Amino acid sequence: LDRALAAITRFGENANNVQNRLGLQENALAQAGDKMARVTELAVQSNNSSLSPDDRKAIASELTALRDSMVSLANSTDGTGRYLFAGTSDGNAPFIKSNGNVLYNGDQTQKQVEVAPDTFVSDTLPGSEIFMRIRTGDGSVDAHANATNTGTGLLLDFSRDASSGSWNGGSYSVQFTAADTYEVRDSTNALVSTGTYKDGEDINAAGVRMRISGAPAVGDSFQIGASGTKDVFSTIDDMVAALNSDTQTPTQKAAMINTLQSSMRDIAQASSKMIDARASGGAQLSVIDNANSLLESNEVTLKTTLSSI
Repeated sequence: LDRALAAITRFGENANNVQNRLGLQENALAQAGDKMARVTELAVQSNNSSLSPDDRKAIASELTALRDSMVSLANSTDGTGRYLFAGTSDGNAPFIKSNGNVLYNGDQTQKQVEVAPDTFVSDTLPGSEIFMRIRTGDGSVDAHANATNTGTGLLLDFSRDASSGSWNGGSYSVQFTAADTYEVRDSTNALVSTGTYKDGEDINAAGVRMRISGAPAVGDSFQIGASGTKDVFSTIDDMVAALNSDTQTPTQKAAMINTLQSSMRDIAQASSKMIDARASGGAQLSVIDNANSLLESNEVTLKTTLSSI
């Protein structure tokens, strides 16, 4: 009897504890989702290349405030002051500022909480899985205008492309040998193909594709390869720093817009990760309800057994 009663007491406490934490997580991430939606909107506006330096600086200012509030939300606690987004190292704040970057000092472990016999409900997400471990580009491939380009070539978009072959995961460089001519080269600087450039026409090779507009100069290049991972705070920081740049020449404007288009892509990926994280938090709420109703059936059996004896 004593072992059975301890079990149900434990189930009741476990259910209440995980229910609280999951509720505070939904609140925190709802708030973070609103901020993330405003960051997304500002990223879209940042890609309006007609904005004044003054308009850009306003957007940069707001993005900085949003980034800071996101850090505070990432350090949310549960009302025993245990951190929500630190995994199992929930005693010290998991998101810490170092040299203009945000570091994650929590762990990767998501706790499973027994709410009924053999029936587990996940506790809150480790912060790494909301804020840090975010793929760039389109999630699969990423591409950038080279930082040293002297022309006005915009990288408008890119993707995997089943038409030019099955992409092997490798990196490639599209390099202009003339105003209207490019070469595509692999990791080893070896020639894969050449092509004629026309504004907005797809450049296709090696299982990947890109679209370029404007006027690339001879020697300008564009790199394309596997996506990396970048935390959302760095993505916002890099967008802010780009917006604050001077754009006196067509070349400088093109450099900023390339950087801002890339930031926006990476932001789109961070937005998708937040959607998913938020959604995951609701998925097991019916099991908590079921655990709670089973516990109500236990009240009825306890009360009748108590009355009998």
